[PDB]
Parts: sequence; structure tokens; C-alpha cells
Amino acid sequence: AFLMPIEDVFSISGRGTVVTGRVESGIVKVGDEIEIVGIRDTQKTTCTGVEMFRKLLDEGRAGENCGVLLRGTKREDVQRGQVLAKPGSITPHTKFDAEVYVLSKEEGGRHTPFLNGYRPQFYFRTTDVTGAIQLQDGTEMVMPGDNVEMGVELIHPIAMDKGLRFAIREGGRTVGAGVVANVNV
Amino acid sequence: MIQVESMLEVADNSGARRVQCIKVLGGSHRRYASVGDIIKVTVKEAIPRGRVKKGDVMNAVVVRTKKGVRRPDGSVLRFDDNAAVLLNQNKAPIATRIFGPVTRELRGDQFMKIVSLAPEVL
Amino acid sequence: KATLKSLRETKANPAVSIFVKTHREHPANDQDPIALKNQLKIVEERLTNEFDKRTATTILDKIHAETKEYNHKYNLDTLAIFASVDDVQLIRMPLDTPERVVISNRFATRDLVRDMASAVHYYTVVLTRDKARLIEAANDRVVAEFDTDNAKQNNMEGIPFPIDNNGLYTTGDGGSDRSANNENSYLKEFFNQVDKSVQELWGEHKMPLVIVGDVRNISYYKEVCDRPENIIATVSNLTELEDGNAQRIIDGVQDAVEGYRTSLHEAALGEIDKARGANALSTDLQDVYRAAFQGAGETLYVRRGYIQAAKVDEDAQTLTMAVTDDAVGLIIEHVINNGGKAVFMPQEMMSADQPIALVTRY
RNA sequence: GGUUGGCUUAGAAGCAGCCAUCCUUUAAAGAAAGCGUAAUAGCUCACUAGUCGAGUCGGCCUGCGCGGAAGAUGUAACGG
RNA sequence: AAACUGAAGAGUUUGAUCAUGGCUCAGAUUGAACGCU
RNA sequence: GUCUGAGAGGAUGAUCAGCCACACCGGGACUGAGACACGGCCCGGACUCCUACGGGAGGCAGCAGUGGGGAAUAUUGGACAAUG
Repeated sequence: AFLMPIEDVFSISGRGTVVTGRVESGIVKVGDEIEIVGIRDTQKTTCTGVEMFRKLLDEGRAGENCGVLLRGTKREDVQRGQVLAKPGSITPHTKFDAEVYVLSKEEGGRHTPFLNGYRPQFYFRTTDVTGAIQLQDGTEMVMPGDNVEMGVELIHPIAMDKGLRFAIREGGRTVGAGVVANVNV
Repeated sequence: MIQVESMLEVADNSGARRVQCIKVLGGSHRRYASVGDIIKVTVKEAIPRGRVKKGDVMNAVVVRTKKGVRRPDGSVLRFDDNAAVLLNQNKAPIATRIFGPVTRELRGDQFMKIVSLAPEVL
Repeated sequence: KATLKSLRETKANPAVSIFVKTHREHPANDQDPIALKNQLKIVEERLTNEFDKRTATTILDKIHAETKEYNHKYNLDTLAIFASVDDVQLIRMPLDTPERVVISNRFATRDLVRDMASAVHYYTVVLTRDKARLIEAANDRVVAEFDTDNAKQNNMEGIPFPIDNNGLYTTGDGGSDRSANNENSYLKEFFNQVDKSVQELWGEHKMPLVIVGDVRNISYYKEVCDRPENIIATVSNLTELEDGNAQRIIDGVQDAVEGYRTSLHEAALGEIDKARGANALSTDLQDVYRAAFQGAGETLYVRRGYIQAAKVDEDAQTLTMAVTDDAVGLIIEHVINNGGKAVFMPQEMMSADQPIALVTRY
């Protein structure tokens, strides 16, 4: 499918709202029906052009840094963090299960261990979001260097699916890594 | 040949009309600024409701001089005025239109924007 | 019990802390009675809900017996009430706090802690071409004036304050002429003697000093000072240096004192960064609370108005998000109780995304 | 080895500080002379046994020396 | 034959009163907006 | 004309019809029965865009529509079948 994390949101008079990023999957073309899934509720739009360096492009496919116009949608209803997905490809979620590996002191991380109730920052693609870690029942501590399956409760929905990698920081200092093994509801 | 307390026209649309050189930068006892040289200016005359106002202290680059700029063949190139283009804190141009010609001494990295926006380049 | 050294030790149950936003001038203080009534209303309702009505009634009648004679024309910025089943202590503070009610084992004293942590004790050196004065000042009040009747000037090897400039050129004798233009040199040497007296007095107390005077006098003194690193402020727009009283001088240096406090809060950011680099800074509320309770934290950095309620139990050392009405107040109490320091950083210097930080001991 | 002596202290585990300097296996080992830790940990020391083999150790006084010791026309503080 | 059909007051100054006199309201209307539906 | 008013008056000049004026701004005219010409010309100007830097181009107050401003006002539709 097609997915593009929204990096920059601006507008051109007459052309509309342009949301630039880097296409991570699929292709985008003039007339493609797309959706904005992420921080807020899903908004369904259509593509009305792709350009780069103030020059119209034939089509934007996975890999390049193309920008895309959205039909009708205004420039305060899209922000950095959501993704332009293909309708139904991905879903906005706020609760999931991960394969979190806590960093050790040698690689950075911390001395202190992860514990249930900890609310670090979660960096999904191009957005950070606070999320409470809930260790799986039968565990109250996760020492640095280990790797366990915890459940994350984000404060607001983030579009994701099983397979997506992310990093866990506590101030710009990386304190862990993870991969979503299952999205919940 | 621009020194401290010399007045310059503004070759751009930052809002300024006349600036006064209050420092030639780039050396302890540095005397003159030619084309391409960075100067500290005070704005003496600004356009109403512009980006800069009268009394700002900022950076500028000299873009044309009455004394002239020499060329490798020995030719000189003189202008009817001394003109400057205002810069920001990082010595980068702050304008989107350039008035009058400039010279090729501005060719490089920082003032390439001035060169591309100039009506004519000598 | 009107002090912080008594509120933290009176451990009653229920301990009720009520904060009312009051006003110093009229008619802004016209709504102070209504604010007090509303706060006591919520106090009564919460006390009845959480405890029994009898224990709510005794507390509220005790508060009313003390607030019935309150004069709202003499209100400061905040009115704090510390009520128990047996005692009620109400104090007026020049600190601004958000109106709230805290019912817990201990009295909510984080505002008193912030007021005491903002304390600045300093010297004021008042210079003039004719004289020098020295004042000791705490925050915004004069401690002492350093006149003839003082203990700190009893055993002095230098000229005691107030120091008159009785130079040979000032009296017109001694072996100097006005056509020699030695006046600037004379002023420099007089200010050097003034700094000698200042250093002699400072060695016994060691507080920062503020230089007050004309710009030129301050200049000469700064060039002549033996310990110019202890200078924290210079004010040159203060009036009546020779006749005005010490309270007037301290009133005039308050802007510079506040700027100094701001500079200290700016400097605290560098130490926070050093701890973050050394991996000794906790910013999550849970981790901060656990470290504070087990006595691992040496410095706390709150964002000056970061109130937060949570579910805190001191058995598993857990802090779940909402209960205790001031989890940050509990963290401050634990940090102070375990011999730590609390710094209440300004909002424009500490981000609201991370409003609490703790530099730990390990 | 009792033992992280007791107290104090967030912590005070030989080693922040305050109050004793005890006992045990001993050839010997201080409730420790230092480094170290947030505190423990850890590295030494005192002390003992072994190796080697002859003089060795530290205070006291005294004489003459060394450092402490930077200036302006030129060596320039034995007249040379 | 017709175009010839239309006109309401109240409250509020005073201890009460009459007058004066302002303010306010009940009506009609809209290229309407907003809120609930 | 519209609203209001018993009326006289008062307020107002969307939609429909008549008249006038204007067509990014300033100026000049040409062609023509008619224009100093909304989707014509020339010169100048501001702005926007293309350029190989020498030079060029453009004007929704037409109908849809966009950005913006705003408390707030619609479709980037069909057909010339009817009246012109």
C-alpha cells in the first residue's frame, strides 16, 4: 500500500494544502484517494498534484522526498505526525504490545530499570508522543539490557500496525528501542 | 572604498533607504570596504511600515561603489552611487528584490542570492 | 505555629491547607471575602465527603473563629490557612499560589519552601564622592546599617562605616594642587580604602554585594575591588545616596536583586544538563517520587506551579496518574526531608512538557 | 572472624562526624594509616611468615650550602 | 362595481401625589449570523 | 422602488428593471457606425511567473473555483431543447 509520514504542512494560494514528507511505501498520483490518519480523527482526501523544488512531478513513489497537494483540506487540519495512507491500509491506534528492548548503560540508556507506570516519549516515524508503559502481568521491573513484551498506552492515537519500529527516549537520551508486535483496541 | 560614517543607498527592498557605515568588519584597523565586503550599518532612512526601521544596527554587503572595482585585465568599473544590501545576523541577504546592477565579486556562496536577484551583473 | 519549621512537624490528621488569592489594594480586595467563602465551601464539602461531618464541623468552626476578625484591607498576595482538628494557623504571604485545598497528613508547605528558597542575603555598598555606606539586606528588608553601634565594626583594622572621604584634597591641605588633576587618583584610592573595609567585614559573613552609586563611582570601585567576583549587581539610578535611609536603598536595589535571582535560575539549567549527561537526572514523576522517597535525590527542579494529583502508596513505591492532591508537594517534602535542595524554576526557563526534574545522588 | 562496633545520618558497612578500643583463629592482622564508593564493593598499608644476606633506622644540636628571589637607557647586587 | 379601512400602552424618580422628563419594554422587518434542534 | 408608520414622516438603494461609472494602477491613442475598448493596442508602474540572464509573459469586479479576510454566503455541473 501507500504511506507517507507528514513532515511539513504549508499552503499555496490557488493550489491548496501541500504536505511534504518522504514516501515510505506505494506510489502517489494525481487523483489518488488518500487518507490522513494520525493524531486526530481520520480525514479522507484526494491528491491533486505532486511537486519537488517548485516543479511538478509525474508521480511520487517510495523512496523520494516528494510533496503532495490535498483537495479542499485546510492547513490547520493537518500537522506533523500523521500519515497519508491509502484508504484502509493502516489504522490509528493508542494501545499496543511491543517487543521493547531496554538500553544498557554501555550503549547509553540508564542505570535505573523500567517499571510499570513509566511514561516516556515514544518516537513513531516522525513524531514523539507520551505513552504509559504497562509491564505484562507478573512483572514489576525490567532491568536495562533485557528485552520484554510490554503494553503501551499512548496519550493520543498514532497510526501504526504490527511491524513498525520505534525508539523510547527520556529527554533526547535514548533509553530503549522497540517494535510493535500487535496493535490493540 | 567605503569607510565608517559614509552613507550608502540600499540596493534591495528590505525597507531601508539610506544606511550609514559604522564599522568596516574583518580586521583590527581595517580601513575600507569594497564590493563584497561586510559592513555594520545604522539605518538612517526607512520606508514606512517596513521590515527594518530607522536606527537599526545590522549587517550589509557593499554591492556597488563610486571608487570602483578592478578586474584582472586592469579595467576599472565605476558606479554612480555607493549601495549596499542588508543582511541578517548570519550575514545572509534579507531581501527578495535587488535594484540596479551588481558585480561578479558577489559571486560565491552567501551572496549568490543577491547575484541571482540582480537585474544585471557585471 | 506560623513558621515553616513548625508546619512541617505538625503532623495532624486530617491536616487541611487552604490557599486563597488575595489582593493588597482596593477594590481588588473586594472579592477576597468571596474567595475565602468559596474555598471554605469546598473545604467543608470535601471534609464531609472524605471524613465524618463532626470532624468537618469542628475544623470549620475553628477556621471561622480565626477568620471572623480577618481584615481584608491588610491582605497580601496569598492567604494560607493551616487547619487541624485542634489548631488553626493562618498566615499572609507575598507569594502567589494557585487557589487550592490540600487534605493530607501534613500541611502543604511547598509555597513556604519556595519563599525560603528564593531568599537572598546580601551587602549594599553605597558609594559617593564624599562618603561610603554599608547595609546588610535580607531579600527586601534591611538587616543592619553598620553604624557606630555595631559588633561587626568593634575589632576593625580599617575605617569603619559610614566612611567619610576626609582626603587632604577634600579639606584643602596636605601637599597637593588642583592643577595637578589628581582627583581621579584620589577617588580611586578612597574607593580602594572603602573596599578594604568592605572585604574586612565580608570575611566574617561572606555574602554577595550590590554596588550602588554613580556610574563613575561604580566604575572606579569595580576597578579597585579586591574580590570583584563577589559583586552580583550594580545600580546607578538610585537616588539620595547620602541622606536616604537603608530601607529606601534596599527598595531601590530590588530590581537588580530580582535580576540576580533570575540569573541563578538560568545557571541551574547548566547543572541540570550536567546531570542529564552524567545519567543522574530523573524526569518521570514515578522515578522522581521513588528516588525522592528513598533519599537518592539531591536537587529538585520544579516548574513553579506544577501541581499534580496522583495515587501514591509508600509500599510498592508506585505513582499512578489520577489520591494525593499534590504529588509534587509530596516529592518536595521527601526531597527536603532527606536533606536535599528544592529549586522552583521560572516557567519561561523550564519547559511545560518536562516540568519536574531531579538531580539524584547516584 | 564476631562485625555493617554503637550512635548519627539519605547513606555512614575500617576510612563525614561523635563515644569505647573489646574479644576470637592466631606466626599476624588497627573496631584501621591511606586511595576509593552515594553507601557497599575494590586497591594498598600497619602487622606476620618465607627469600636474600650485613650493617641499618629516626629524632637532637652545630658549620657551610640550596629554593623561596619579578623592573624599567646597558652587563649593572666582587670597582674590573 | 372596486382600488377610499386606519391610530392601545406599560414599568421605573416619591412616604404618597400630580406634572415634567429621560431610560426600558411589548410590534414589524432582514441578502443576517450564532446556539439548540 | 424596499422596510417601517394610521398618516405625514423616518430609514434604506441586495435580488428585478432604467441610468451612470469602472475593468491591476497612471497616461495616450488606433481601428471602427459606434470604444478612448472587461477576456484589443502603445508607453510607464507595482506585483506574479518563464529564461540559456540577452530577454519575455500576464490581469476572474465573466461563470465555476482557490488562498486570504470575515460572524457569515453555494458546483472547478448540463444543454443550447426553449427565449434571445
